[PDB]
Amino acid sequence: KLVRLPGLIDVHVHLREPGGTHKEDFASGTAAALAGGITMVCAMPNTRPPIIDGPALALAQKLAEAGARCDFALFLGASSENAGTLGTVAGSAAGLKLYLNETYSELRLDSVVQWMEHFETWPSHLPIVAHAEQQTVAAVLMVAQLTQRSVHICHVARKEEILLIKAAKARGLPVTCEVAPHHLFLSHDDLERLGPGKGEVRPELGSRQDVEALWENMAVIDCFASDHAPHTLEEKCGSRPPPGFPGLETMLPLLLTAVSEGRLSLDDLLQRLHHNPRRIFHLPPQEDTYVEVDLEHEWTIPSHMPFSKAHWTPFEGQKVKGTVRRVVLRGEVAYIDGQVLVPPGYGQDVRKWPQGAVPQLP
Amino acid sequence: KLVRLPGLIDVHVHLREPGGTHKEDFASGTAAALAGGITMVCAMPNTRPPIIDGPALALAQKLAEAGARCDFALFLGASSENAGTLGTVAGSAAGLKLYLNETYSELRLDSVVQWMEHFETWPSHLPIVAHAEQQTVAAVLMVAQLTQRSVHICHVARKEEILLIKAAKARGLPVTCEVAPHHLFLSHDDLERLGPGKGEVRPELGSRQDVEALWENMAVIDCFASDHAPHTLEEKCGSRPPPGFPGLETMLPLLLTAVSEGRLSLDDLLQRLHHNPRRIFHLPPQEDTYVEVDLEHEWTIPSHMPFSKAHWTPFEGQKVKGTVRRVVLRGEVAYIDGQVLVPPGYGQDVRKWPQGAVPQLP
Ligand SMILES: NC(=O)N[C@@H](CC(=O)O)C(=O)O
Ligand SMILES: NC(=O)N[C@@H](CC(=O)O)C(=O)O
Ligand SMILES: [Zn+2]
Ligand SMILES: [Zn+2]
Ligand SMILES: [Zn+2]
Ligand SMILES: [Zn+2]
Ligand SMILES: [Zn+2]
Ligand SMILES: [Zn+2]
Ligand SMILES: [Zn+2]
Ligand SMILES: [Zn+2]
Repeated sequence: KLVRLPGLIDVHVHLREPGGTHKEDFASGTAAALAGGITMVCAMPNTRPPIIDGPALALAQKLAEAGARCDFALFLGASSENAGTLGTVAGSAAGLKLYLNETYSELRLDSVVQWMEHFETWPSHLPIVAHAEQQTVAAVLMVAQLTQRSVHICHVARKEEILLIKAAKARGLPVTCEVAPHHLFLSHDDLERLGPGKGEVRPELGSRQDVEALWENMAVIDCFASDHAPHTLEEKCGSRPPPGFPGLETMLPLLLTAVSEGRLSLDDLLQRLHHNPRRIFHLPPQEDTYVEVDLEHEWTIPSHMPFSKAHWTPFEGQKVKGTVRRVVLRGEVAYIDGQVLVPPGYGQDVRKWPQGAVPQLP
Repeated sequence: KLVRLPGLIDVHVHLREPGGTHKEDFASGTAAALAGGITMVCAMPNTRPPIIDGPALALAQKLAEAGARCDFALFLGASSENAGTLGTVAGSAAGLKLYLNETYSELRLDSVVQWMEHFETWPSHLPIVAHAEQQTVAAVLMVAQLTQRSVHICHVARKEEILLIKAAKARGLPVTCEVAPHHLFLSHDDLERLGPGKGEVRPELGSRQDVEALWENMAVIDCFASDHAPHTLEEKCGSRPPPGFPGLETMLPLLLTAVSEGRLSLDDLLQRLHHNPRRIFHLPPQEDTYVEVDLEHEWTIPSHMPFSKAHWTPFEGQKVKGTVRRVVLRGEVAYIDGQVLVPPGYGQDVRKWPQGAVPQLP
């Protein structure tokens, strides 16, 4: 007896195209998404070239339209030079991404004044998401208040961060956040097994107390999002390991295991992988789209999942209960039992759908 | 220049059919909904007979399918005799409604133990909404905690209530709530003009301090819902006035006025009339459905709106800015400039759509 879920949405993926296609491309990363029960992804802008201007966005849109197998929206990235220049294309993007700490990106902003300039110039009705760790969460929240608008905090990983966000919500501030599966299901206790290269990720893996604080504060978490950040094993095991984990294929099985164990409900999961992504990012419904999962099947995560070109996973060896059996996307069978059955280019840019534009005052 | 909105959802309407059809019926109340920019309604069970058992629900479903002009879901009502009997039909309903205070209903429960029995027997994945005023909000929240599930509080009207809910959310408790327009736009200051009959409503109109507390605590309000509660002028002005106001045709114009004045944003409005209703009640998307509004048109609310059979309104004389120009429902023009253009029976029970069933574990 399968369970039918709506089309799930991952608001934080790195699909590496253009410029890092040995790590992943639109076709492989969206195959991974479909196999993970994800029918819509929002792709981050830290590509090569980065998606920081209109020509780069135009290129990325065409590469995604030609390669994506599921539907998508593309983020724009904030840079030290593009505030005030994105107004014509802003509404065609998922939102604006700010990189406020060291990570796999060349887009770090060097002054809080640059953050303010982005918050002041980006259209006020459109999403802003921030990579903001530890005190940076408080700092970007201050900038959001000074500019009288909302912000969404990416990949929250620490007790410190979730409690700060909790305090902000208690004061009625317009802040939302997401948590990635590695920060719910891995911790410092796993660094022995992973090693220092594979274990590299931003935010870094937390303590057991960090993990327990995220679970205890599930009510504060608006979304789950994978932060699918594929890099090859050679890169992760080499001299200058880039941070990041692949995660599209493992996110839903990990979370279904937690549902089966009573750690959160099916509804809690669907709020965080469907309804809240829709409402925060104004992402449209997908007609005739659903995911069928088998909640009884027990399996062990292998050394690599079938689709991501990362060809490794930090969850290797974990026992899960729950698997994706079938995905239907817009009336077509997109995935069955290990086979993706829609070609590259089946996926569409949801921001071009009439129902996918963000509503605004004239 | 019109603004396109998605199909708005009102999770709290009284359509009076069966048994009170001089006040409203499915055809007239859903005409009123469409003229108010509402494309989906959830109808309350305090009809005659009340929707408290499977035969009554079956009758109401057929009357709604034959009369509704917009889409709908029907609540079941909790009674002193039906706990443990609704399991076969529960998933076909919008949710379960509990009447916990005196109001226009014969369904009051006489003991908190009866509330517990409903929370224990109603399927745990399906919505429960409560009419719960003042301390009753705290009482039903306790019952929800004892039974380890969520609750949604109808028509919050008082500083006391919104602050209690705020405190509960700060403790991470699974509670949501809605506020009706009369509790945002009318107060004791209006009882002089309304008189004691017309002014009768449950919860009663609040003080200016109550109104100001609801606005100040907008972040705590998950949904707006009209509590459209039509009664004729003869009834409202007679010896034993029933409580309630009609409100479908005035809700969106009142709230658009507030948006135009900067009291809340367009997004704040759409979270509360679209996204949060969807996610709390698991209501499906409506394909090819949207509402076009004109935000510049200033008008004065007349002594009665065109469609509701209530034929009166407590908002008479208020100046508003914002009007519904066109509604498209599932690919058909449903309303233009004062004319409803879909017939009775165009509307459908969304709980029968594949995408409208509430997901559950097997
Ligand atoms: N999280 C990571 O460790 N890496 C991400 C970048 C990011 O989300 O910051 C990547 O693009 O590789
Ligand atoms: N609110 C009211 O004053 N009346 C409502 C009942 C209700 O919502 O309690 C009605 O059905 O007339
Ligand atoms: Zn990041
Ligand atoms: Zn993110
Ligand atoms: Zn990332
Ligand atoms: Zn939206
Ligand atoms: Zn009520
Ligand atoms: Zn209600
Ligand atoms: Zn009511
Ligand atoms: Zn749902």
